[PDB]
Amino acid sequence: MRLPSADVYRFAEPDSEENIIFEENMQPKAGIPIIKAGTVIKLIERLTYHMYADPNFVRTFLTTYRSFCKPQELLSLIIERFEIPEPSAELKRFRKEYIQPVQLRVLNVCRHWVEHHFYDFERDAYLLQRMEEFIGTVRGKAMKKWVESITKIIQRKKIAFQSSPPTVEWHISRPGHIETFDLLTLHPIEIARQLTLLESDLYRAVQPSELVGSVWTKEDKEINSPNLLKMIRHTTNLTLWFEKCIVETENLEERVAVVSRIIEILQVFQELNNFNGVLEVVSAMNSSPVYRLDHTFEQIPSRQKKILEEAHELSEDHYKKYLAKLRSINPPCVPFFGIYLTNILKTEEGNPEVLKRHGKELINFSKRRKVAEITGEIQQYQNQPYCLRVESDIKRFFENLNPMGNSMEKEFTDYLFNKSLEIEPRNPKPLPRFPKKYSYPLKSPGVRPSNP
Amino acid sequence: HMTEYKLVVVGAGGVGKSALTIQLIQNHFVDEYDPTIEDSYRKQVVIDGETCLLDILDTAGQEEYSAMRDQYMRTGEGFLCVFAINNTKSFEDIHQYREQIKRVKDSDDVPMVLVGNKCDLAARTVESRQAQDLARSYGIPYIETSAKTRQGVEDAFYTLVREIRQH
Ligand SMILES: COc1ccc(S(=O)(=O)Nc2nccs2)cc1
Repeated sequence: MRLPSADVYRFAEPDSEENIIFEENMQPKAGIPIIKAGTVIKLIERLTYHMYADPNFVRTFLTTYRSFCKPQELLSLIIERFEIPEPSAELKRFRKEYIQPVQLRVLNVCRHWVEHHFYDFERDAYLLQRMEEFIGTVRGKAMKKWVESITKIIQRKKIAFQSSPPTVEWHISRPGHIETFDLLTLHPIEIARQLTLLESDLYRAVQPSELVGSVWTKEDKEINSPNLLKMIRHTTNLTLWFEKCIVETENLEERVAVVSRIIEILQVFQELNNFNGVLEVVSAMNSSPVYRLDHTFEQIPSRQKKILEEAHELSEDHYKKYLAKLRSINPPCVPFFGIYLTNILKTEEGNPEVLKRHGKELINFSKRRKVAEITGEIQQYQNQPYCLRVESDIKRFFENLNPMGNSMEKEFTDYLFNKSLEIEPRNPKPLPRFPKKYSYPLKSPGVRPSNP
Repeated sequence: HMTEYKLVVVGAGGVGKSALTIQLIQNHFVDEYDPTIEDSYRKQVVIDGETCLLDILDTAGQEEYSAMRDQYMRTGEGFLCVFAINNTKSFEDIHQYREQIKRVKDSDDVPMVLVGNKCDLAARTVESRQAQDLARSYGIPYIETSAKTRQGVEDAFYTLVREIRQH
């Protein structure tokens, strides 16, 4: 085929080690080469390639491009790519085999951009002005169908299914009596279900815009990662609430009941595949104030000690068992996000933004593919909801937990540890006795549902 | 069985602490990294002629999970307390990181090393003397490292392995 010069159309420049390099493997389901690195022009040529469509590359590119190219600069390149100059029998082939496919591909990119990364347009209303402009100028019977589609999505974006779930379980607290709700008064099955529902919505609300570019670690983390941060803060508040429940229960018999109830909640989190909930309990148990309460743990049934020991092993050997158990299960589940955060950060920190070949800078795409592989792994567990009925009063109770109160982390942390030393002094100080504080019975109703 | 040392990197976030362990684990002319694979946190090394395995835990990115520190921290034999020489807050945070490590290990003598990392050509706001003074007050070594050039990294880790051995 014969194409115009680089002085009129930049995308016509042929492939070379100076502008594009590949990985030695091919896309498994597509047979398409895997780009390792390339220039922004060559990466945009492959994004809108004439010979074949490359969906994975479109999804990877649109998710991770903002590090190497600005949204307003990308629109201009995909507009420039569409505006093809001509270089009979030769012309009829070029129009059909290179102009029509390349144009169709930029329109597909535009549709993907608008459908899945609309945030770009919500943050730059001129970007949306130019998109609607460009789209308006596009003419052809072939185009009309995709131009109609893009417009229908923009307008939608501007506007902004199961069997019966189980019966909500109750223990001492009766429905409507929020005033009496606490760890031991609510049913442990319902505590775990209601926390799982909360934690599942928190997990499903996290977007790749909050992760790509390691933006949750930067100075504007509160602006760019609000949902991730609410999610981590909920987790932290639950661990702190479990530690507080334990160490503020000074009577050893009552405290043993508290820890046993928390292990019962952990068991139900295991049953529900709530790995975030599982580690909230493990973290609370392995905290400095709790880990040292030997008199409390001596009185805990071996079955519960073993349940806790198995949950802890998930974390061991750099989350080896956790990672296997997650691979072995299917949705719904609430994964532990921390691993994904460390893997995105280390991928971004441990790889160069650019590779140099014959003294020319190539953008390192592989680094972006690896980040995009993790964001996809996050998204694969965000689609499936749980078949559990919400209980609005138990939900609000957990949404409003504030164990720290008005204290700072250190001030609270020290208080928790001092309480731990108070209730179980350091050896050889003998064990003091403390008065009971619960006027209701401590026997658990169990983790097996009372109703079929 | 060769000796396996469980090392824990601790420090403020948002200041390139991850570079330290990455540069250790990856080869001196290999700038590629996949945090997914096992080889990415275990390294065989020869220190003072005696071969050993270094198992490094760096939870870079999980700073907001503050209630998980105690757990992550209790797994370590020795600790690298990292700060950035262009960030005073990260230096001011070392006092509490160290107080936490001591509380978790239930010991005043924990193999520990203070690391001052230079992550960019930004202005140094922490003078080596401030840091050397602080390390002396705590009674631990001080190592400065460069993320750009790999200068100091090996000394930072080997000094900790020496601190564990001499404990
Ligand atoms: C060998 O170290 C451990 C083995 C098991 C556990 S654990 O039982 O999973 N966690 C505990 N937290 C408090 C008391 S017991 C913790 C540590």
